[PDB]
Amino acid sequence: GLVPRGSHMETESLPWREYLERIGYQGLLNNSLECLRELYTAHLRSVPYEMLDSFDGTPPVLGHAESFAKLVHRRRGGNCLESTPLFGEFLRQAGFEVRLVPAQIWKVSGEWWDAWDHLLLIVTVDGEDWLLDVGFLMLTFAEPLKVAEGPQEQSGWRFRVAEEEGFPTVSHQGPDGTWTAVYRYRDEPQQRADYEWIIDFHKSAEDSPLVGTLLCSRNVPDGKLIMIGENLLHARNGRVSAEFIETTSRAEELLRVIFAGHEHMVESAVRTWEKARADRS
Ligand SMILES: CCCCC/C=C/C(=O)SCCNC(C)=O
Repeated sequence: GLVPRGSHMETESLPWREYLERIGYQGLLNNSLECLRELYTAHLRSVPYEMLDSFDGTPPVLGHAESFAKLVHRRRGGNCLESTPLFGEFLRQAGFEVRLVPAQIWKVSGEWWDAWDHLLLIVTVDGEDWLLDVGFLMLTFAEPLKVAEGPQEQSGWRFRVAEEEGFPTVSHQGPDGTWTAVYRYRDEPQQRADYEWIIDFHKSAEDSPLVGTLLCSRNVPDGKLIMIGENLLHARNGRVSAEFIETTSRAEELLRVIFAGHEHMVESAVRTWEKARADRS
């Protein structure tokens, strides 16, 4: 084009009308908390988490205009580098007070991932801070999480923010009653230049989890469907259940739900599921 890439001019004339169409929000906007809640739900329900293009090791491009093109025009899915900053930029231009902050994810094994490679939004409405995450693979909060003390109930799950070992830590209350971390964050506002390093980290990583694997998920009302390789986690109204996917037929049934409304991604996703299952046998 004639408008240089990365310029404030490029990101300022992005057609947000088409973005709200992409995430299925055909209403009026104001800056109330109720509008924030509906935008967040719309994005979570409309955009699946998918890392398909990086199965290669091919990195994402980071521009707002490039995320916008992939997500809005090609109607691809999202993740923490391609969805969350763009959503934060849209909210900024719609008048919300928004801050992008880095996070570190808690492994199922029971430890932190080595890098602080997640991103989160904090939105300030009427002098309260609200957490937002539109780029997370597994189970997190589907309504904005108040940065305040004590359990917060959502869809039969209990979430909380609490200061643990010096960091605000988002946890989830398990079936027993014990709490498990989802991730911790730092209140350190990020720009593109501050989280760029993440691409190099996974490029130069031995065995990055976002390369050579199948990772996708979809919020549904009251839960989420998460596919990790040959496993499916179905979170529904305070319960999670697990199923081992045995046949490509079965994986394709499930990928059609996860990618409902995104039928153009199913073949690629089914190919990736087979190529990933093979490459661990
Ligand atoms: C350059 C190819 C790979 C893309 C780089 C990573 C992107 C992300 O989405 S980083 C969040 C990853 N999640 C955990 C637990 O590490």
